[PDB]
Amino acid sequence: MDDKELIEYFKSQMKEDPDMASAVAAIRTLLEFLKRDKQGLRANLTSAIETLCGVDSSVAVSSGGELFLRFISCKKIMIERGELFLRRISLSRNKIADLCHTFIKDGATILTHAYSRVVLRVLEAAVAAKKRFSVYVTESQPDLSGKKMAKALCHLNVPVTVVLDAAVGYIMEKADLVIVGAEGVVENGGIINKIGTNQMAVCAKAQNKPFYVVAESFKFVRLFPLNQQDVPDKFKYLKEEHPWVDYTAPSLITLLFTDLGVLTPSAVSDELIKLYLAA
Amino acid sequence: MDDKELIEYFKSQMKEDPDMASAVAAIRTLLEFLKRDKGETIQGLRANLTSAIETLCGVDSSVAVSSGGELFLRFISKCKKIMIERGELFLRRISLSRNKIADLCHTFIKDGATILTHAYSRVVLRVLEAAVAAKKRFSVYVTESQPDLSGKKMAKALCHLNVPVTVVLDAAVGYIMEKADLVIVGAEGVVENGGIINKIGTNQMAVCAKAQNKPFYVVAESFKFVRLFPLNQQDVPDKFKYKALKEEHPWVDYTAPSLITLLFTDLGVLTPSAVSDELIKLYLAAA
Amino acid sequence: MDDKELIEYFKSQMKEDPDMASAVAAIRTLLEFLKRDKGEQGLRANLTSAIETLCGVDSSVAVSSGGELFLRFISLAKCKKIMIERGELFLRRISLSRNKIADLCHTFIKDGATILTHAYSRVVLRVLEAAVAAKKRFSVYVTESQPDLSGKKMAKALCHLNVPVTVVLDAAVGYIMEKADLVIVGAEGVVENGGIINKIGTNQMAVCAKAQNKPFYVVAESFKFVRLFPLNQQDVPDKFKYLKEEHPWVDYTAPSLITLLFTDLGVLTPSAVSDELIKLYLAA
Amino acid sequence: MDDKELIEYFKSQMKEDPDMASAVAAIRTLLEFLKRDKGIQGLRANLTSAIETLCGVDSSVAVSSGGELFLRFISLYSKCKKIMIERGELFLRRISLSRNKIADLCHTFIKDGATILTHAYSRVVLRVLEAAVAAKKRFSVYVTESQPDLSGKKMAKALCHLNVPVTVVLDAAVGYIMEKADLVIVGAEGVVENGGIINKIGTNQMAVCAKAQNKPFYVVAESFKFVRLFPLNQQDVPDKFKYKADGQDLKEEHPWVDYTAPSLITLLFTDLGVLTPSAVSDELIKLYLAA
Ligand SMILES: [Cl-]
Repeated sequence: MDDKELIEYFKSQMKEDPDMASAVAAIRTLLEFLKRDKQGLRANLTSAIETLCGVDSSVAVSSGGELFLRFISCKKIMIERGELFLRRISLSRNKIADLCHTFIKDGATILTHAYSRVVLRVLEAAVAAKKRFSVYVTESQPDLSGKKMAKALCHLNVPVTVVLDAAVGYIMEKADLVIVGAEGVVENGGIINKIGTNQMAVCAKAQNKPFYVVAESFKFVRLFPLNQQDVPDKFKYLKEEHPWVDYTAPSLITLLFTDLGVLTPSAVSDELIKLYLAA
Repeated sequence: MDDKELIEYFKSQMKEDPDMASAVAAIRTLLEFLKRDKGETIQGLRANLTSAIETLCGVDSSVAVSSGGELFLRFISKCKKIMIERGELFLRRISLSRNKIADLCHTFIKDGATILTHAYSRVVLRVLEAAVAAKKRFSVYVTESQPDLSGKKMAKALCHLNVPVTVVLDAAVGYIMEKADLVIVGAEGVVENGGIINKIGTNQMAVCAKAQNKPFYVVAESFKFVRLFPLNQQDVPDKFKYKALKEEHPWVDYTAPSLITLLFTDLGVLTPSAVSDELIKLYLAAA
Repeated sequence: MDDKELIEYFKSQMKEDPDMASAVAAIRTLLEFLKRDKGEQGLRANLTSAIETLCGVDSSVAVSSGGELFLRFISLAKCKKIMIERGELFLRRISLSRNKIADLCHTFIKDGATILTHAYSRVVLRVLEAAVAAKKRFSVYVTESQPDLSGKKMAKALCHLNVPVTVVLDAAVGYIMEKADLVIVGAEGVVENGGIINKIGTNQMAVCAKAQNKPFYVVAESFKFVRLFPLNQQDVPDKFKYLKEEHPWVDYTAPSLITLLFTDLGVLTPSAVSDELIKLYLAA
Repeated sequence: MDDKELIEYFKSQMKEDPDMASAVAAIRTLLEFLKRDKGIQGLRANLTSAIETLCGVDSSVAVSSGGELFLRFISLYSKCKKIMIERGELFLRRISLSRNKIADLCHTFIKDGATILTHAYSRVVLRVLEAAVAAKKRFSVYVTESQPDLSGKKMAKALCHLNVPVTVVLDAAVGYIMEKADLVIVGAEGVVENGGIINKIGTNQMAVCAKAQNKPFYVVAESFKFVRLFPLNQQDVPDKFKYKADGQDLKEEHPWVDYTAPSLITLLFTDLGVLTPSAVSDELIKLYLAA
């Protein structure tokens, strides 16, 4: 392969299935790349392509890519362990759905932000459990991905209501819990997500509503932010500011439903070590 | 409805369905008895004559029949009463228990895991069903469980879900333990200290799993939470046991909380030590 | 003799005399094999071990350890065929083992004790008799021991001595353990690390006795010391062990689950067996 | 030794040393009774039992829990060789260590400059606060006078004689005063299986008010006070523990103790360690089985 063929197999892998995590698409592309040819001679040939996939700022593409590489270790066994990794990361969503939909009381009113493939999967699991619940979702500027989310939920016949980003503090009082996804989960158990998440978390804590995060383990990223500035620019981009993500501290999170299990923010560091040192 | 009717009604509830739990069949019978108790009159006597029947049903040594029965009468605080509204709301909820537990627990059965269980358990059965429905691949070892051999019945039920299963002697438990990844067991009752009262042979299976670091999981409904705190076997009421050249034949033994890893309930996953807080909330439900 | 006779002789040793250990019954048929066998040389040494395996009819571990020990200590030498006199010697010595043991044990069974046992054991019966008839009052608990219910058989034997005895289900060992003072058990075989192979169910009884701090004592003859070094159930040879069903006749109990072993060689803690075993196998 | 003797020996022990836990005074006289008892083994048993209950003439849960635990730990020609007395003294030697272990564990949680609120008189809380002055910590106390025996006042002097600032307040001013406190430290007459506690009437009220203002509620108590009860409400505390203790119009209400559920308690400081209410059931099993 090469640059032309990478930014392809990848970019279209996502077209054939827009339900697929940005990260999985990429890992899928690498695994494909290893299925190319003519030792460490190739090991550098790969690293040179994750950066290439820097054609998508996603924290996940970065961290998942790193994890995929670390999992690998003539070069057959590498295309094997890599397949055993892909097959594994694509089981995360079912796991997160099983684990989390259980925390949704029947008759609950849930508040979410923007669009999340995993959250959606969680709510589907809940209807499949015969749970009756309502949903409020932010419209989420500037791409209005919350309206997208509302549409998807409407098709699963879930009563959903779209409110303005500015109305979270206002609507909070009538919600029982908050469930949002993540772009990445940092070392301290906090999360990086679509701009607006932080405010929702702050507002939920003020009224004592549990704040749940659902995200795959491959989004575990090696960063320890102390505030909004410690979040690398590459992941978020005196008259106008436009960050796509913001950071939400562990103190503002109740639990994180991950494929590694249900976790408190502080328990994340232990899991993140076991994850990166897998084998 | 009189005593004759009750015992008949209760027995035909399980009749029309062997897969029903004893406490649920018993709770439904209190609901009918309640309904068919217009002959009564004072809101007090309904609640009073209703206690008289629990005992009648007590003709089922089962622990759950007591706790389910007690919990039922509790969830219910003139001649015209809305108690029945609560009694049906109560029935409506304990009927979701077994299933909440199955989709709560199956997620924890890893692929290729070998599971060890004891005798026959309706809850454990629903759990495994959810696991094959989840497309998971596992195998099972189950004690034949003397003296009624319910383990063999359990095994056949599993065989009909196409789950690979092997029946082994109650004595082969410590032997087979090394080839199991985890242990899943049901319960006749969940005690205040997070421990459990179950079919004889459970205690030693737990001790054995403990010595090999094998996780030990209990899956049980909340109506099985009972107001007892035993320190050893002797502390278990005979009403539930049937015991302590002679012979002894206790039908149940006691498993301490130090021997249980997690309990999977309709109230969520619990560690043994957290059972006491949930039992409180559960018994003071009405408030 | 010939295969036929061999087995027929063996089976008719324990049948008319169950009192006798399989191992001992095996060397007896072996003395006769040898005796009744005339006309050789190495032929003898080979035809004799090539039929000792035949006595495998008894998947019993003792037949194997016994046969070897017996064979090893008579081979030291048709005048050389006076191995027979060593065989009578050996068979004469091993027939004192039960007794040295029942003696090394009268001290540990204290007046008023409650003993928990598993299945049937001739050596255990002996020890308790040498204790009761020896002015001691105790009561016993024994597992019925599926599948041949040999536990009930043991019970009856204990009743005949008017010792109070209660039979419980194998499933009730962890239930009855709190009311036991100690457990005494026999062994089909003592392995090189001080552990033991015994009737299925023995293992879990030891694990429970240990969690409740109850001393676990094994009572067995030195001719049961076998050359095997298992670390788990999987290491025990199938040859001794025998919708699916698994029916292992015996299981292994690691040495850390054993307090003391009483043998004709003296009372031993599990970590002493290995050295004894060798100091035993290597005897002139 | 007959009943009159027991009682006098028991009250002497308490007059001898007023800082001695009531339960400690009790097992001591049980030990003395066991030493004199000139009566077979079975006798000795119900004898050292049909007196422990006689000591029950101090309707305190502790005296009951202590005795029970003592008989348990002590229990097991043969006659005389009773190694019971030896075990007895050993048990006695360990429980007398407890109070200090609590002092050490707890004072660590008293932030310098903190205002602590207490209820009635508690010997262990007194020891905890001494362990605090010793650690060079500066704090101030607020304590309820505690009707009807006004034991809170006596607590205030003890503290005054230790030089710690202390203010006495009416039992009715706890909700009012809560505002000024940083935390609540109260003792216990008994710790029940669910982690809750039985203590001087007025305790529950303080814990409920503490929780409402998110003030940490700490309990300091020796493990011989772990009792086998699982109360669900006030009516569940046996009457022998709340009455005779220390027409139309009725003062018919003079309970000496009340119950404080596990959800109103933050931490229990024990010789067995710093435990959260849920962890109590496992320690109570270990305590009662250890033997
Ligand atoms: Cl998906």
